[PDB]
Amino acid sequence: LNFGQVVADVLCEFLEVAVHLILYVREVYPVGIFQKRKKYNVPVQMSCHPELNQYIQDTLHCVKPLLEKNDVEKVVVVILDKEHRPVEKFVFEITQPPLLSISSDSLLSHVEQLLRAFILKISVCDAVLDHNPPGCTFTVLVHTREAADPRLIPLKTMTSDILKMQLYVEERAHKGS
Amino acid sequence: QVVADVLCEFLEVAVHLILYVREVYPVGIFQKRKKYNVPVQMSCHPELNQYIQDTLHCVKPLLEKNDVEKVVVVILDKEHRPVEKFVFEITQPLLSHVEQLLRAFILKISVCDAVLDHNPPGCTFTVLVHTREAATRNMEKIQVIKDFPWILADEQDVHMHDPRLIPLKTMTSDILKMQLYVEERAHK
Amino acid sequence: SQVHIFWGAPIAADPWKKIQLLYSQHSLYLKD
Amino acid sequence: TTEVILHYRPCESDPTQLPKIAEKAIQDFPTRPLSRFIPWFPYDGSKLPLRPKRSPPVI
Repeated sequence: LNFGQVVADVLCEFLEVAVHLILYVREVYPVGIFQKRKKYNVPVQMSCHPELNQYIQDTLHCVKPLLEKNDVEKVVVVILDKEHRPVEKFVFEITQPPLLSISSDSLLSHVEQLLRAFILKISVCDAVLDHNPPGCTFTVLVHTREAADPRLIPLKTMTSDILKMQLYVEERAHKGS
Repeated sequence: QVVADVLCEFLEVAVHLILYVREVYPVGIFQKRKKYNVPVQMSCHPELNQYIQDTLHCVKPLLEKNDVEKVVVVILDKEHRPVEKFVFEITQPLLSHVEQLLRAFILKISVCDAVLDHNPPGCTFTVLVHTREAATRNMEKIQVIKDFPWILADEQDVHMHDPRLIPLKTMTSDILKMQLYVEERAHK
Repeated sequence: SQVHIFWGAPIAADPWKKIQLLYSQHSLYLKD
Repeated sequence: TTEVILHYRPCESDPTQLPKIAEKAIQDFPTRPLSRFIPWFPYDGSKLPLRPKRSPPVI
């Protein structure tokens, strides 16, 4: 494959973990379906309901080409309540630099630590989150990018810069009954 | 002792679950169990299991009387130094209600392994009970069962270097207020 | 700039059917 | 005005009604201020926690 696809591919792996984690934490779905699996040598809670896993996989299967083309502004994970009102949203914003100077080897190595740093943002963000109304569910939004002297070949950089997406959680003032 | 009865059952689960997650003890001893409607690994070892039940039993009288300010499960290495602290700040101001509120805490205990740095081999644990009043009342009150005595902890026992904060969860119920956070030593 | 809403989550060939609509003033309506 | 592309499954009984319902998910909603974590009782240094004399078996 090429760099673009290996970056895009990794992104989603993080996202697959994040959605499962956000479901576990928020108690959207009963916890029994969850078994602990190791992704990139990180203990990630993952699900064992094939109906729920398939929904997530297909979703990401449709996001991955949109990332391979830098057409993703952000991907949201709206938790909705009984009347399909958003209760809270976990916004993951993707900052994709045009240059994309960094090579993969730097990216491949910082993958586990990056996944660990991701879990922190999600895990430390919901500590202060109140409890969601009972009997909930979720959706996933994706917003395509709005707008766009080397010919090519920008100098090599080995930084971990802009290879992570930062999520800002939004909590409804009145979640509900 | 309306509330305090619930907290000990809850604290016992966390102490057991905490060990499993940080790998304080080898996994052979722990047995999957459904506590608080979550799958958690409790221990099936006698020498340790009584130590646990005996510690918390000594805390209830302070919880019945709300002499308790926080309860800290500390993980200690071979050199008996502090590495990670599981602080449980507790403020006390329908029966199956709270039993659902606390469930959040188990979930966040069980996902801390990804975010905490791996601890050193052969670790041992302990509990710190911070009383609300520094008074003697609690130090004589806390030693209900004999043959299991409490003391004061010195700086050597409690002081940790390069501590980092990993918040886990905060709840603000009408009947129980509680906070859970972990202080981690930067270099282990 | 478009937003793709994915639907169908577990209750409280081709994988996805699609409906194309437009967003105007806090309401959703179908294409021309 | 921005283009939406609702994706739904063949299982759904009502494809036609998805737009008025999903109209709810896209809507922004009044956000609660960002609460930040702060320990109620900070590390004290003058108050000593009570530690049991006994120690774990550590088998």
